[PDB]
Amino acid sequence: SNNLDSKVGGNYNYLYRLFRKSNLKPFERDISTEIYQAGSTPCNGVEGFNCYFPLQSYGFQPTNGVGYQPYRVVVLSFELLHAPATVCGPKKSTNLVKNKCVNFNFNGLTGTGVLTESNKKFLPFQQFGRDIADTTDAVRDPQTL
Amino acid sequence: QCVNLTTRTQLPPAYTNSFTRGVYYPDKVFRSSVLHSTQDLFLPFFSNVTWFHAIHKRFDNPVLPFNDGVYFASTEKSNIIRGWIFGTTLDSKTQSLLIVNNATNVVIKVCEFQFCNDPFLGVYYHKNNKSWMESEFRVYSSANNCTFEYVSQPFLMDLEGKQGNFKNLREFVFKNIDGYFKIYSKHTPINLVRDLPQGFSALEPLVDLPIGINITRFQTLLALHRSYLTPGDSSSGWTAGAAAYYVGYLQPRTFLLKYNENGTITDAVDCALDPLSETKCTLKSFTVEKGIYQTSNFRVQPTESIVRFPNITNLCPFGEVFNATRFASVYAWNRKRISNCVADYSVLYNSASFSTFKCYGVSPTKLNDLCFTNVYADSFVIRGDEVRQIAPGQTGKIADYNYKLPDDFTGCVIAWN
Amino acid sequence: DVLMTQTPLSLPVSLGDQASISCRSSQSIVHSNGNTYLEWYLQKPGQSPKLLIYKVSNRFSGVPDRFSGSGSGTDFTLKISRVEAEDLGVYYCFQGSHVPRTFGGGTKLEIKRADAAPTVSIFPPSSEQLTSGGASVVCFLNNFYPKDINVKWKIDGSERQNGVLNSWTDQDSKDSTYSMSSTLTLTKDEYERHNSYTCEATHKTSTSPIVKSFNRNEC
Amino acid sequence: EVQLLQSGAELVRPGALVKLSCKASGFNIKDYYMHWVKQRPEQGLEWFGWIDPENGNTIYDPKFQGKASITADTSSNTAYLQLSSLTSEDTAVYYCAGSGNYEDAMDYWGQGTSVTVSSAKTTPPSVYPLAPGSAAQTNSMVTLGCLVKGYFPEPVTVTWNSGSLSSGVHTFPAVLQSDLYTLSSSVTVPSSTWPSETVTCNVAHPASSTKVDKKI
Ligand SMILES: *[C@@H]1O[C@H](CO)[C@@H](O)[C@H](O)[C@H]1NC(C)=O
Repeated sequence: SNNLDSKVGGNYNYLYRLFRKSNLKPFERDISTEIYQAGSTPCNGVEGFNCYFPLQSYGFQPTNGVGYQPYRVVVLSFELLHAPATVCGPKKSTNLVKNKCVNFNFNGLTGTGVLTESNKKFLPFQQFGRDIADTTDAVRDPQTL
Repeated sequence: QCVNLTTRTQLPPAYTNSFTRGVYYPDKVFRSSVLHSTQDLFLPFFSNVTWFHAIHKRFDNPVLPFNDGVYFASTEKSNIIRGWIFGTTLDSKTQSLLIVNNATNVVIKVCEFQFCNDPFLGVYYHKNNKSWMESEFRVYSSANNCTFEYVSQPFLMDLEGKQGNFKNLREFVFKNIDGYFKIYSKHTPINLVRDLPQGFSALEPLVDLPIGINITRFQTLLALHRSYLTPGDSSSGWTAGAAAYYVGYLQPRTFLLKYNENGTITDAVDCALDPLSETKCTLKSFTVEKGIYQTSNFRVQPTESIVRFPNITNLCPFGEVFNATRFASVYAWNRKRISNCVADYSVLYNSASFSTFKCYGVSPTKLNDLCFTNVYADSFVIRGDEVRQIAPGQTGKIADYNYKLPDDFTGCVIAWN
Repeated sequence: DVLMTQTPLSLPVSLGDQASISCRSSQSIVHSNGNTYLEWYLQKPGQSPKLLIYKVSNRFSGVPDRFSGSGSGTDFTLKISRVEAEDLGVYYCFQGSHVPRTFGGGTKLEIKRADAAPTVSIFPPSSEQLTSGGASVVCFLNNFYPKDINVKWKIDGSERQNGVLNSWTDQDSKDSTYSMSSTLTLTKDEYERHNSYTCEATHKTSTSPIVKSFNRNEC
Repeated sequence: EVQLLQSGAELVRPGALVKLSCKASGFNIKDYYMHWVKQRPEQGLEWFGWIDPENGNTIYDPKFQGKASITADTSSNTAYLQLSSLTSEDTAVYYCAGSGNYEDAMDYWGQGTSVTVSSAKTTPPSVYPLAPGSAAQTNSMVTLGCLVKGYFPEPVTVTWNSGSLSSGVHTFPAVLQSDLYTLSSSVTVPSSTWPSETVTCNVAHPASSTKVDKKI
């Protein structure tokens, strides 16, 4: 994104945390501006010797090299089959089949088995069913429940 | 808004015992005629939960820590319980999750709300059409920065005051999982004089709230009563009905969920409660036969971590180097190789005996815990205006012509007056 | 939405007599606890309405003890033990509680005394008004009881109703007299086109209305 | 002693808006409800709405629903009323009540505000003397009059001899027709006063600052 993010000498809209008091946990955002204390002398919330401001600005510039130019980063996180399906890819669906062995892809569950009307009653929130072995037992039709 | 109740009186947080509550479905997955073992935030059985009640001179609306999760249970006749307020500061400083059931529908909103001394909802002057529809909104004064909103199906709430025993039982579960908030609910009639019924119940999900906010405290909302005949000062002279709500704490415990033919849970076992429950957990069965079984292994945990490193003596004279009688010129900077000794950097970096100190590629604190391969010291004296030239990728009369630091320089620069 | 009706529109009471003002409601205002929702307001001349009674059974603070209400259901009545000179005004009924509040039609009160006939005096328009292009025939009716009174305008024996204005004064403090005037708005051409003007005062005490007339050429 | 204070009068053109203030004195605005009322001569009072400064919820007469909004101020201890899309039908007198303490048994009222919605502009009054008619009409006493017509807006005060003559003086309230006001006055004197002595009527129009003296 060098053609967009880079501005003259730098872009203050993009910053980073240079220091932290410990190691970060997964998927947590730390906005605290507390001064990082490197030494034993209290920083008193101001900059000084062994006291540095964790928030820092990048050196993005239009003339920066390949390694120094800004690269917009997008990371994708998701949970598979851990909840009802709220999203799905643009894959065309077909009609349902019963009393026949077929390869089924229901709410992302890919497998082979015979589809038949179930005598078991699921709770309205329950979608995916499991057998004694925890394998695929039954599922709920997303469109026509 | 901030007007305190006239008859409100503080009471000690008395405790009680919970028999089989704290059980809920961890996930939407369905299972039947099986005994499943799962670990998640649960309220231990036979645990202690707070004793709170609402009457015309003790009104209970305390702030309770949320921690990783809490459990709710209350016995009602007119459904005095109104809702809850969830948030870290419970103020506009940060986002707060609030659930309010204002007699038409359950409303969930995530915004920056203004804190109130005694937030709640009430109604006044019903007369000959029983109504009991929300009238005043004291929950918060103002809102802004709304990132989420939800509305449930419409319904009518009956706030009629009824005699006899408590005919209603409401139990909810509130928990946070990596910022994901889950709500469980259960409703069942009861005939109760005091305390809680002896029985078992299973709570089902109510809504899904992928919000992602930190919540450390919460409040319990109550519904008061008002009338044409016996009003009071605004809003201190208002009173509420008789109710009792109890709050529990969730812990990361493992339960054995017994599923019936229809998938409903009819029994639950907590491993940490009873060693018999430990036997059941080890056997993964709800029945224990007469005999001696090995459940787990006992161990004694360290009291504290003890570190005894060898003597750090035989230090190379860094102090002499920094305090030597003379230093080499900037162009004739000496290259001193240091090895076969130990370095004590605590007295150097943390003594604050130098005007400026900076490090490139590594923090000074981390350097104290690292072992190096080769260490070099370059001593030189330059003018004040030339000190700024000592850094990677610099230029000038010193950086280019006398002493140049590479862009990948992982060392540190030390200077003083 | 609740409709409220009041009757009678007005009633006279001599000093010391009792006054009865009743209000009707289209819906029941009584509830299980047994008390009632209603407020009585009195608007004095040149002053705003003021509360008299609340709940119909309890007197408002600072109100004279003569004022008291009673009743049940949708029918109620305000009772004044002894009506004094300061009770002149309009009585109103109010529906309270939590519901679109309703007002009454109003009930006026007056002091009773001996009847009197109006004094009819009629004035031609001024010369300056005619110079300005307008004209207004003014008829004065004063010192008459009761308030019910009417005036009929006739031009050369023909009745004209357009441009007739009537104003009623408040009850006087000494003679309690009611005064009214009839202003007939006419243009210069219309006024100068006709000659005879007549003002007739229709009043209960006299079967024959009191009539006063004048001639334009004589004024 | 509590008192509710409002503006004396207001005048705006059709389609405009009016902002009215009801001041609170001697009581807490937050803890006490605030009511509003409209009065017109023909059929009396008409309810408008209520508001709670602590809460802010407002309810409106089905006739006025969607026609107005109510607001209140905490620091100023003054309740505000706003009307929009005004028309000729909105001419009336407005009142405010409050100090309920969540109880019906407690309430007051202010002097009110006269709001007129019309396209007319302030018109100075035209004062003319009213002499009697033909000499054929006689009596032991004589009656005089003073004419006021074509003036706007109200109020307009009329007296006799600068108010020094209170004997037989009758003041007639003005009447509104075609966006215009008209009032008249009369003074009763014996035959030994007029024309033996001068009689004058004084008319004052504070809005237009018009003062006229006319001798009969
Ligand atoms: C209840 O809460 C909803 C949430 O937005 C709100 O819109 C509504 O006005 C409140 N009151 C009633 C009676 O629904």
